[PDB]
Amino acid sequence: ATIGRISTGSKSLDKLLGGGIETQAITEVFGEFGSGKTQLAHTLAVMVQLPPEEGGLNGSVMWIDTENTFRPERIREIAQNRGLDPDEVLKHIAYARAFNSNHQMLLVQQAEDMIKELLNTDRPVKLLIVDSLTSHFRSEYIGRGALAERQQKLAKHLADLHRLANLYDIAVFVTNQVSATLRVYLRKGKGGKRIARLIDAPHLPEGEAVFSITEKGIED
Ligand SMILES: COC(=O)c1cccc2[nH]ccc12
Repeated sequence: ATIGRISTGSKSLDKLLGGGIETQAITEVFGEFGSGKTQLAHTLAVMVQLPPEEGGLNGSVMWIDTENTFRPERIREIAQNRGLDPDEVLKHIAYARAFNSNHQMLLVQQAEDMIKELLNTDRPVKLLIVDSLTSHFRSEYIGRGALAERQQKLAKHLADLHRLANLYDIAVFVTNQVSATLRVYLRKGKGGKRIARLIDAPHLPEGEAVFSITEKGIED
């Protein structure tokens, strides 16, 4: 299938990304606390439900939350401020809490079932979020005796995510803190604006996009 793109809500950021985040890809967004990465996640979970003409893929969402950062009320706000029905938008985000790194890996594996179920329906899964990719791995695998296993488990986890993205035409979006992924680094700009910098993309120029966080989520 042709690569689809989901608008981030920001024209500036979309331009930097070549149109939006891609299906058949893992977009990995880095940032310190308050960077906007989770706000971007919340915005994408609404945007993807729109028709292509409005920046979406008429899709549903699966959301794996490792540190209790998903806010249903924020989804409702973004949905309503963008003219959608907040209750409908929430119903199409399948939520899972991951309690530890093993569980997180299992949740990605088990996600394939729902993906298959929805595949040839009116609302196929088009966005799979892991927020965040590494919090559990960082907590559980301490020091150098644990590095080898941490990297191997993380590598397998990313491989599983890649397979789902490619096989089922899904945009995978993961957050992190400092191929195989498209890496975007968020930082604070001036006057409460945020800045995204794209780094090491094989076929997109490096660059920056300035964006705002509003009642609509992310926008210029
Ligand atoms: C209701 O949401 C789920 O069941 C779910 C969401 C994200 C990943 C998942 N993996 C298995 C179930 C599941």
